[PDB]
Amino acid sequence: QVQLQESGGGLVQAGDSLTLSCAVSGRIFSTYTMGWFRQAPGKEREFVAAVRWGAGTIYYAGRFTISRDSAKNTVDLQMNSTKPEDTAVYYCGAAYVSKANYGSLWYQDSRRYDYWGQGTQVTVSSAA
Amino acid sequence: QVQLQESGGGLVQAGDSLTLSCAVSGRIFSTYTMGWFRQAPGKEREFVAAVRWGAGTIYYAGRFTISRDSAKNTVDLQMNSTKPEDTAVYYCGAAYVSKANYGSLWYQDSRRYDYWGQGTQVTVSS
Amino acid sequence: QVQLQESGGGLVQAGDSLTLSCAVSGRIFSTYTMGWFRQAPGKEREFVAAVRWGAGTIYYADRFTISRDSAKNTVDLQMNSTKPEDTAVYYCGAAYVSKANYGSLWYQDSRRYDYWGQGTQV
Amino acid sequence: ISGINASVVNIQKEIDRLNEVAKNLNESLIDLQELGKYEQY
Amino acid sequence: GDISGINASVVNIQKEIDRLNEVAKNLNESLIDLQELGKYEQYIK
Amino acid sequence: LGDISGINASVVNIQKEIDRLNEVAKNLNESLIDLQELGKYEQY
Ligand SMILES: [Cl-]
Repeated sequence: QVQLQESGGGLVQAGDSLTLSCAVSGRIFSTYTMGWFRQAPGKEREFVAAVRWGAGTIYYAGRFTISRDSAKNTVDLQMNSTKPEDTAVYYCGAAYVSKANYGSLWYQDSRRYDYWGQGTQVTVSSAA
Repeated sequence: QVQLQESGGGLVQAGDSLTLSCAVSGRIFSTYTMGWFRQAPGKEREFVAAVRWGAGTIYYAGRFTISRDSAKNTVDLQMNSTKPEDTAVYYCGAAYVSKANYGSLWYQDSRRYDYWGQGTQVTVSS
Repeated sequence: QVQLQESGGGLVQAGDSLTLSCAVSGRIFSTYTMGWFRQAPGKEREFVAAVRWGAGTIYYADRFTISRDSAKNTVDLQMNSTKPEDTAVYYCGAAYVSKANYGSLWYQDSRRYDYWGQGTQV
Repeated sequence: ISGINASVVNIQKEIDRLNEVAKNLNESLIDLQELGKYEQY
Repeated sequence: GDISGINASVVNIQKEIDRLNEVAKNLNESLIDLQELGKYEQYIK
Repeated sequence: LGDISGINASVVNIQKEIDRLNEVAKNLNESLIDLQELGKYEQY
């Protein structure tokens, strides 16, 4: 049983960086995988990155860096050089064991996750 | 686990129908499969029918109808137009997750089930 | 879920026999495998023998006798004809289910065990 | 030639067998994954 | 005597084996996490 | 000549790969079965 809490979203000037954070509460085990997804206007939920909680193995879909702090029980998504395409609602999810039995790319499929945060809006402004 | 309580057996005249019932108690999960088996004198335990608790998928060995009521938490075996060869002890069993790793017909193998009702005699006469 | 306590070690002159014992506490299940390992100073944990708790199947490294008492919940290692190379700390370990998915000889690999006693020196 | 053709047919039968095993293992594995969400530690 | 259809069937069979190797690795990965999680579960008989 | 000897060698190799996968399948099932046996005693 885990609960997820996103934070760090909001307005950001294009070209600037932004860091999202997901606070994991409850019983985390080494088998957990945390994934960041984004939902942009008119598109489907897009996989961004994932990290295996125990070993720290990382998977990407360039401009984004995922990391987890197992002391503080957080997963962070650093967005570098934000672009207007980055405006979206970002979601943190957790799969409590590997679902690779569904395929090697299982962690890119939101249906394979078991717990979800509430989502945080990121809006990239291109104003001068 | 789950507990199974059979009822509804007994003596029945051939051609009449009889309904066996298995009342399921405890922690039932969608992964359960419930099966009806029977044991007549001089034969071995025979698979009759099974139903997946969550999805409701049904498997047969068409005079017998299996069904499960997830409101009342029961599994029923309706025996229509009984014949004397249907005389046997009938058993309700439950498998707590799919044992398909033993083969695609695993649900016919009474060793694959984890919990059992006590069994009730059905006697089809004259 | 189980705790392991070794006993029966100490000093022995070569050629003498010795019996080690491992007291299992907690909830043991038939899926368990109990193994005896030994670690001499500065070297790595070496497999000696294992037994499957339910069926009682026994495995040896390819002089030692392993057995388990499921009444008293112990696993015993009888060491016959002691030799100087047998000097080590001996460890009782438990794997709570089969790790055969790692290979058919998985029970020889101490990394596949889940619970460990503190060891008894021979 | 015909010993090789027969070996190919037999091998494909062995492959079919292993595909069914994999499907069955997965089905059983999925139920343990589903149940594991309700587990006490 | 297909002469060369045998080379092709062997090539195809090896592709099926490649697939089964991938499936087997993936099943093992999932099985390993259930084993790791199972060490902390309460089992009472 | 060299054609047949090439095909036999591929068949021999394929059968060795199948043998290993049979062992893998058997070993995966042995581990899965132990998890099934214990899981009925788990508290939910
Ligand atoms: Cl390892």
